[PDB]
Amino acid sequence: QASLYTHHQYIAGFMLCGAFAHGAIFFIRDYDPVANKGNVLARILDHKEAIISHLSWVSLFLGFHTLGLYVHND
Amino acid sequence: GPKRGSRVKILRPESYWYNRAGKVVSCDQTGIKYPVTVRFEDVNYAGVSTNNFGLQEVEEL
Amino acid sequence: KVKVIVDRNTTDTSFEKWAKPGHFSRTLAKGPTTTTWIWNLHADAHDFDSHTSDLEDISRKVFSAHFGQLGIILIWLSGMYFHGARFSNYEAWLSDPTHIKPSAQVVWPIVGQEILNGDVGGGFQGIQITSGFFQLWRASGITSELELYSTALGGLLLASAMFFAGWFHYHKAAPKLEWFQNVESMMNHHLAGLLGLGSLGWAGHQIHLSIPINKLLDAGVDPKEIPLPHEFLLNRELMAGLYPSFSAGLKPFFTLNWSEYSDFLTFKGGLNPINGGLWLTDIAHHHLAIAVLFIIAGHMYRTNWGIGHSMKEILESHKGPFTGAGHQGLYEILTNSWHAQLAINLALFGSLSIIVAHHMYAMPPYPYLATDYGTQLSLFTHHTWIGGFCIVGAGAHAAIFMVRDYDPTNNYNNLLDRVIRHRDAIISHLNWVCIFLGFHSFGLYIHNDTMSALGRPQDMFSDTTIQLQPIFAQWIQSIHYAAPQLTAPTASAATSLTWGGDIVSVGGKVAMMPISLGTSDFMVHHIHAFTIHVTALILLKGVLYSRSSRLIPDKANLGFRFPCDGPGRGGTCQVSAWDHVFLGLFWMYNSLSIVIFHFSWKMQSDVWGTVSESGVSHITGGNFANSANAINGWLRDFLWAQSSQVIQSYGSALSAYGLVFLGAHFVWAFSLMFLFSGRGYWQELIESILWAHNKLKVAPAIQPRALSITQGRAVGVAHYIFGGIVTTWSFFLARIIAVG
Amino acid sequence: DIAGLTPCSESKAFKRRENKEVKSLQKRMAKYEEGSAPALALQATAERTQKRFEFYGKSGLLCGNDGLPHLIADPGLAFRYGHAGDIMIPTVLFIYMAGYTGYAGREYLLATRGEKKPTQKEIIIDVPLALKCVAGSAGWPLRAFNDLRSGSLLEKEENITVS
Amino acid sequence: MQNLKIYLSTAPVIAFIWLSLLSSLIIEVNRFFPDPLIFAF
Amino acid sequence: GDFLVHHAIALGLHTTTLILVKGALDARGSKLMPDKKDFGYSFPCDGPGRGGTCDISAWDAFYLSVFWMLNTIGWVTFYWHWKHLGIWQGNVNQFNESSTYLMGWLRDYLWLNSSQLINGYNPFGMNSLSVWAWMFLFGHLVYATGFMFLISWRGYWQELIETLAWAHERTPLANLVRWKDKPVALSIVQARLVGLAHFSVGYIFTYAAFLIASTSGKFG
Amino acid sequence: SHNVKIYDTCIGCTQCVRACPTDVLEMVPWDGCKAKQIASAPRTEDCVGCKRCETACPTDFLSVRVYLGAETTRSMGLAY
Ligand code: CLA
Ligand code: CLA
Ligand code: CLA
Ligand code: CLA
Ligand SMILES: CC1=CCCC(C)(C)[C@H]1/C=C/C(C)=C/C=C/C(C)=C/C=C/C=C(C)/C=C/C=C(C)/C=C/C1=C(C)CCCC1(C)C
Ligand code: SF4
Ligand code: SF4
Ligand code: SF4
Repeated sequence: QASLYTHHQYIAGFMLCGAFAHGAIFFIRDYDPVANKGNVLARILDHKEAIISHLSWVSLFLGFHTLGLYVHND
Repeated sequence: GPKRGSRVKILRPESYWYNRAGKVVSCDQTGIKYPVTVRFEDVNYAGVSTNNFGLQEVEEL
Repeated sequence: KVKVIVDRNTTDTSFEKWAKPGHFSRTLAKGPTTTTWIWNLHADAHDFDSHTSDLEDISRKVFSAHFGQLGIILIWLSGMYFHGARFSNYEAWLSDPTHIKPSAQVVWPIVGQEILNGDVGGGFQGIQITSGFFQLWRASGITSELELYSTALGGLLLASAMFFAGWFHYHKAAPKLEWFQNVESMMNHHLAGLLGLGSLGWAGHQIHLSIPINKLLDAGVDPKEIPLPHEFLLNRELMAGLYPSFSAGLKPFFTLNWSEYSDFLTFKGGLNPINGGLWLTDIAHHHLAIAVLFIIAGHMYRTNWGIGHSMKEILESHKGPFTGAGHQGLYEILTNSWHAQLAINLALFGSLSIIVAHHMYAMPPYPYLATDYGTQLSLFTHHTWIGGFCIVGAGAHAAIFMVRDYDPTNNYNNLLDRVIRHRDAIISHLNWVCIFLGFHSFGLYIHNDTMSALGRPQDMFSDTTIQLQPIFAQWIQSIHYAAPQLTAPTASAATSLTWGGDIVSVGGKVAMMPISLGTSDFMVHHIHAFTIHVTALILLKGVLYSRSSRLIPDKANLGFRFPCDGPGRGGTCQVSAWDHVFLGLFWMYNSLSIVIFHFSWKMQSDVWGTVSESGVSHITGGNFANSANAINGWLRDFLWAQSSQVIQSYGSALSAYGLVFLGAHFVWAFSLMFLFSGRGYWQELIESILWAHNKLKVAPAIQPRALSITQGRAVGVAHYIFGGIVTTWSFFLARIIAVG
Repeated sequence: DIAGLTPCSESKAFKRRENKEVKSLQKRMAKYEEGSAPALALQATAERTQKRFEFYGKSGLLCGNDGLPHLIADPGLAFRYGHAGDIMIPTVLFIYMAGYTGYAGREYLLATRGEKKPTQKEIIIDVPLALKCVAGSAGWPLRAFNDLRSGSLLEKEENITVS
Repeated sequence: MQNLKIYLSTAPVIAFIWLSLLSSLIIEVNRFFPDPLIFAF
Repeated sequence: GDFLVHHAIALGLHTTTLILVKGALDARGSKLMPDKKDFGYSFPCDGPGRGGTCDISAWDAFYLSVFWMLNTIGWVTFYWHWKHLGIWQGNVNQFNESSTYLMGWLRDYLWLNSSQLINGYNPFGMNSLSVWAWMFLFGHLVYATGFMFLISWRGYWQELIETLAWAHERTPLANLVRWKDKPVALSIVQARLVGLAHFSVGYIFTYAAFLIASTSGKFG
Repeated sequence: SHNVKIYDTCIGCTQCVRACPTDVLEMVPWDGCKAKQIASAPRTEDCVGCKRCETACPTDFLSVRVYLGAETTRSMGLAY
């Protein structure tokens, strides 16, 4: 079981990190802002920071507090 | 057209001052592509405090 | 010619310029535009070549600031004696040293941290001490607590004299250039004045204090009956009882028969098998013998009177056929530039520390350093690292001289010149020597690793298997144990016991026994050699290619410290001469770290542990030459095995090592963030967060900018080394403080 | 009780956990005759430690099998079943602790904003102007709502974006 | 005294002084009110 | 212990997305360099101008995700393993007691498991885990090799090859034997890619050996 | 060979042309400029890629942008 459960977690990790890479290669090349004007893809690029900034809050919240508790418990 | 010293907002898409207020230091009476010259209290990444713009971009407030 | 020649009221002592940060360099005085101005301030604060030009302004700032460091060191020494005064158990240690463990620091009770106070001895609770003050203070004949307060105050008093000297010699009376240009005076004085007199002065302390006192102690008296120090030099008949030759007075010194003093001035060698230290009679005969020799050596430079050498003649009169003009340029380099004279100093004065780490180890010159193993270990690891950094200092500042202070017009067809010219040969050969040792030094473990795991022990280089033995090193130890016969006719015995001598015990502990050099000892030194070469490759390459390399012809004009030139040419990333010091610190770190793991677990294997009478069972039971041949046994027998002391401690006295142990992992792993990442990703991300603060109108007026390239590289090395050294600090102490 | 837990006062391993510490502590202080402060310092900690046990048992924390007191997040659980002091009360304390310094940082940047050069005003604080803000920041919840509804909290749409 | 104040108003000074006022306070709150897990008192 | 870990897991999922969600949205452009649409996809940098752009691209953004991918998966596969170990070994108290503080992870899960693995190559003899005893070392040495590529950047090595291509060129008996393709320090992006390969190949083989040979040594 | 191309935004400061270690950029006279001067890149051959140009542009967003192409004997700057 161990040799399996780890296999499908790692092999699931790489695949998502590739899902986003080709997500970038999309935006870097074959995305067209003209035909997409006002679409749902263009609305996201319209607010980049909100998505970027809030992931930066959640990742810090879990950052300080999760580590902050392990250190306190230590 | 636009006059010196009067405040401005800049709509130029690629810029560090895009949608940021600035004060015209000089406006040329000429046919220059980019006549107007603004000045910003803020600093660019390059350390640049001033730049030239086109009339179609600068808008005075 | 040699005069005092000082200015007056040069600067103005006031706070005017404290309120104006960055006042020194013309670029910083303009106040922060961005957040980097906060960082660019600190890196430029002590760089005095950016501040100013002339050597009058630079040197004054340099000289006046040495008083600062000395004013800090003395507040430090004062503090260490004070905590010996009030908070130490010293008296209790002083009476029963073979048992009580040394302690000074005491922890306030709050926040449940008073558990850090360990039960130690003398009815006391506090932190262990690995520093070794107690085993110095015994050798200085300091008994009561009053001597310590007198040093604490006297040390803290003279510290205040230094800062005044610092103030006085920059603001008020500042020497001129010509004064700092006198080397031959300066060298007559330092060599005779500091080291010559400073040895006599100390040779006069030992004779009238330590020698008498440390005889009354190991004779079995205790500090309660010991006469006060001023009793010794103010009473002859008291002193003459200890050593009868004081009844002879100063006549034997003047009547020119010194064999008279053979009682209190000896030549012995070997360890005193009571305290374990070196016999303290000859240490006085040591400093005395040196002091006489330094004062001699301080007279070889002429100053006013036309007796003694000059420098410029000594150098410029050496010209070989191979070397062209020899040394004609070196004099006006070393008197006209600090970084040149700093690289030379940090070179030796760095590696001198590492040399000390062997001697204080191999022949401990203190009473009872043996019975405390944590102190001998903590002082072998300490001085190596401190000697390790100060070597990389030589690598960094020699590169600073090239880039900045170096001009061709002075040295043409010089020894410096002719080196820059063939540099491609030097670096190339050194680069081959490393690859050579790379496979031979290291690779032989991989053979030993593999041949093990394939179940063929007949192969792995070992003692039973293929013999690789340090012939020469073994052969050296032969001479020195045969030395006190003919090559050393007047002696008690050999210098130290690591040679072919016999074991020595105190308190049921092994002071020092001999050390045997086997195959596993052979294989390691070549790994020491492998690292020491590779880390020379990196620093030398930094010096020779600092000016300009074959691929970047202008490199000097880009400064000492710069990021890449281009992304072009396949990228120039990290080509500068600040960046070869970046790289040298990971090889320094690596080089020295294994120097220790060689030491620590050789010394536990083949020396330390309790004297068992029969068997002399060591700490690890004497597994090294068998235990570690391959990298196999370095995980198991060393890191894994040895680290079961630090991990099991929580709720114990040494538990603070268990926290730091992990805490040094976190800071190390944290470093990788700054080394692996790159700026432009971090500057893009900050662009987003500003949108958040803007949206809330909280935007600061000092614009956040991500760390500069070389900034992120420095803070990357800062932690990688920091977090990595603090582990071994916590790993050693928790180990031995429990075991030793 | 709750979540298969028990109040620490009626726990058992918790009572081991309290009375195993004093034993290991007192057997240690038998090495110091009472004329030594270490006999006093260890004594004072054993009496200090027992105080907290009678405190944790009294206050009603929930110790699981291990005997170590746990907490409970949900308001509907903490509140109704009586112990909210674990988070639910101090989660209010913190916000007023954190927002206070949070909102006191926003006014200072406002007050120091309009000037000749706000930059030097960020390095070197004028503590009086910072004190007037530290004072003014109190009751920020009511002063945040008002900058919220008046429309003065946000900077609206003159922010800068990229593409 | 003019310029001594302006220096004492620099960023790192207050950063030291004012944290050492919290640090001290938060230390002594634990001196009189030890071991505060939950707000129960 | 179950509680505190699921936040680390939750942490790892955000900072992995945070990187990747950034690289996608800034692939088009950001305030620093708003040409990246037309400058290519994977490119080393815009040069040390206007603040010294580095990793400015969207490949370098992805590049940084892997390092977090290998944590948030490492935390999982750890947290899965040592909750189960206790359950396979018949005791729930090794985890939920020592799972809270970070030392048990090191002191209990790592310390006990390592005892069986390191005895494979033992100079006393080969265990049946000597297969994994070796590889567990092969796992580190690759991981450790991976730092040489990630840390040391190119310009240092390009000046070193210069000295060698000079020596081989002017040395005797090797004059006669020369290269067709002039050797050069490999490209900026090429190294990071090579670097992250070693990092992963080493990151996997250690935990692949530790996991298998812990449960093969004990058998739960 | 690298690509280097120049834009309307030039002030003609010459500060690029002073930078190129291979002397690619060369100032061509022009009209619409304030100083009536515009850079230009006759040699895309010898652009090494230093991007010392792009650092020197006083313009807000650059008047020159070097687009790295393939890399030849020259554009690798080989002494070998
Ligand atoms: C079915 C899935 C799938 C498919 C069809 C593609 C297809 C593509 N990807 Mg992609 N990718 C995927 C999954 C996939 N990817 C995943 C899961 C990730 C995350 C890891 C990525 C990350 C990724 C990046 C970052 C990039 C691509 C690129 C590309 C394009 C060119 C690939 C190339 O040049 O490879 C050629 C072949 C190689 C490069 C082989 C290199 C070997 C690699 C480094 C592995 C070496 C480690 C090795 C296994 C160790 C052996 C161990 C042993 C010794 C013990 C192509 C369209 C590239 C692109 O389009 O750029 C414009 C690009 O930059 N992809
Ligand atoms: C016998 C004469 C003598 C002695 C003992 C010293 C001693 C010293 N010099 Mg020195 N010097 C001398 C003559 C002398 N100098 C002359 C004639 C010149 C002119 C060329 C210099 C120029 C000079 C420079 C340029 C520098 C020194 C430095 C030093 C210090 C060495 C650094 C160190 O680790 O100190 C170890 C420190 C101790 C062991 C503590 C003892 C210190 C006490 C105060 C003794 C100092 C006596 C000294 C001669 C001053 C006495 C006169 C004064 C009180 C009026 C040391 C205090 C370096 C230094 O530290 O700068 C400050 C340095 O950079 N000297
Ligand atoms: C464990 C990680 C690791 C390893 C193995 C190396 C290895 C090396 N580094 Mg290093 N380096 C590292 C981490 C590492 N580095 C890190 C983290 C940094 C960051 C600061 C650096 C920074 C650095 C610098 C700055 C320099 C080096 C240099 C060197 C080389 C020294 C010459 C040598 O020993 O070659 C001998 C090879 C070995 C010891 C590897 C052992 C492998 C065995 C013996 C051979 C295998 C046999 C066979 C081929 C198997 C393959 C067959 C298969 C294909 C079927 C060597 C290639 C120096 C250099 O190149 O100049 C000499 C140099 O200047 N490195
Ligand atoms: C006092 C001013 C102030 C204010 C009002 C804010 C407000 C905000 N910051 Mg923030 N920040 C500040 C200072 C401030 N920050 C400083 C000084 C730094 C670092 C140099 C940061 C670094 C930072 C990052 C990296 C992030 C934020 C984020 C946020 C937002 C979410 C709040 C949060 O979780 O932050 C948590 C806060 C931190 C992690 C660090 C704050 C440390 C303290 C508060 C700074 C010291 C304040 C200062 C000394 C006050 C002086 C008062 C005196 C002059 C009167 C919010 C808009 C996050 C965001 O955008 O999400 C929406 C985010 O990702 N900030
Ligand atoms: C960045 C990028 C480039 C350009 C285009 C592109 C679309 C590729 C874009 C996006 C890339 C990627 C990979 C985006 C998203 C990835 C991820 C993490 C997708 C995962 C989504 C998870 C989802 C829905 C889960 C939904 C809810 C679930 C299961 C649970 C349902 C249920 C509950 C909770 C209780 C049980 C019963 C029931 C009702 C079924
Ligand atoms: S990216 Fe960082 S490293 Fe690569 S070139 Fe530009 S600056 Fe040098
Ligand atoms: S390119 Fe930039 S620098 Fe060269 S001239 Fe036009 S503006 Fe001046
Ligand atoms: S990059 Fe190409 S163009 Fe820009 S300076 Fe270097 S060589 Fe001249």
